[PDB]
Amino acid sequence: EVKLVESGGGLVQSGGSLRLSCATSGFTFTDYYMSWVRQPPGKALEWLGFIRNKANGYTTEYSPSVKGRFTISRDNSQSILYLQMNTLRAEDSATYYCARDHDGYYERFSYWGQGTLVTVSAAKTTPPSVYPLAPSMVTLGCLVKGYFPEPVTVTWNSGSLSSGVHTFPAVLQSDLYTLSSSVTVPSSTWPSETVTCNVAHPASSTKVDKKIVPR
Amino acid sequence: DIVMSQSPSSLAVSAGEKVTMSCKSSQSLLNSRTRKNYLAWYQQKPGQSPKLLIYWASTRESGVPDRFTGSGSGTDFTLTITSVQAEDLAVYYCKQSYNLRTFGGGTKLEIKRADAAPTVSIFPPSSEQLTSGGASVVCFLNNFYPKDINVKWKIDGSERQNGVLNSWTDQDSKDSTYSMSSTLTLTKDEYERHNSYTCEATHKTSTSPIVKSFNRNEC
Ligand SMILES: C=CCO[C@@]1(C(=O)O)O[C@H]([C@H](O)CO)[C@H](O)[C@H](O)[C@@H]1O
Ligand SMILES: [Mg+2]
Ligand SMILES: [Zn+2]
Repeated sequence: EVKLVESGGGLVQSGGSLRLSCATSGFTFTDYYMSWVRQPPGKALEWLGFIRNKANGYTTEYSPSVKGRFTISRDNSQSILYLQMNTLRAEDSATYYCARDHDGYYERFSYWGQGTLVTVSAAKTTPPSVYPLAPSMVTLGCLVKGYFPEPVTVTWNSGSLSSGVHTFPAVLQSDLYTLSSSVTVPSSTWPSETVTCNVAHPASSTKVDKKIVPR
Repeated sequence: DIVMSQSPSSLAVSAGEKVTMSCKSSQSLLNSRTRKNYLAWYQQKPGQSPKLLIYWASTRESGVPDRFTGSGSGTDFTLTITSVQAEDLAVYYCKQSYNLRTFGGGTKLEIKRADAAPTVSIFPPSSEQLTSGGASVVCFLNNFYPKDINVKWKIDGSERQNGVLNSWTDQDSKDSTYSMSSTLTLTKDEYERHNSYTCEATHKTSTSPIVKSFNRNEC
């Protein structure tokens, strides 16, 4: 199986630097060019740069948007791709994806990573407060209030509850984000069985399991 | 120097209908050496990474349903989806690799479906939030269609609009509905002055608002 996994995203101040990495497996890494692409929240994909394969000397190219300011390298021993970003600005806030690129034969990006989110801001890391939302079917939820930066993750019962979940996009207010998540199950099953929301906020290493208690 | 532009910006189609969307390049993408147009299409479903669909303008990647067809040549390309499924909800990007790489601005495909009324639930503030001096009341309005909806908050029967944050989901990939969350935040001292908290949803599905409420005395 081909795997590409980005790491390194988070919060950085304007004028700062940040290096992303992209760990790969499941293909002959040195045979492939690798690209980085970014996406500001809600906006279009933007190609940033590539680094070519061994046959082409692992040479690099960049979009004019980032040339001179971003550097791509690769570790061919470990099949890891890097993106060095310097002099970051508000407009650099985006999800960064690495993509497997050209092999000499095909014109396509066959595989993409999950993306890592970069926030360029002077605001401080603030962990969320997590609150339970208790009242045929029953709807329950969790309120994930007053955190910075994005993202947070929310699962229900460690992911075994997935259908009938709605997790609502975070809204920014007074420099903090708030989101909520609902889950709908049969009332014969709650509170008869436990329902827990699992919230993570990578920026503050926050991990929370909030059991939804009745009455 | 290659500009990529896509049309429409957005559209909605019912399941089973045909979708066509366009991709224009500022210069030809037909490589003369290989005789292929270096134009690929990617699909990006809500909350996911982009996925390769079509490359060299018309070759459909293995594992991609045959309802997806890429066509075109030179500076003009098309992606057609026949018998669209709810699951095809996505932003579609075209991308040239003739000279480095450049993406178009995307086409957002929404799915049209039958009108559906929301399922509304209201939630009082948790004791843990109240202990800290704040009071958030939450209303979910789930699985409705179309996206346009109105929510009013009433406290002791009087509308209150300040202190309200609203959020919609992306459309659902299996039922083509939307959901919305509305959160009213008050001080604890303000919250403790009033009894009745009401979330009222008015959607095109009924002339009657859907009203959910709780009374603090009953907590
Ligand atoms: C001899 C290698 C040229 O390949 C590259 C390159 O590296 O520049 O260029 C190709 C052009 O068609 C010019 O031949 C393609 O853009 C290809 O994807 C790749 O970027
Ligand atoms: Mg008042
Ligand atoms: Zn060069």
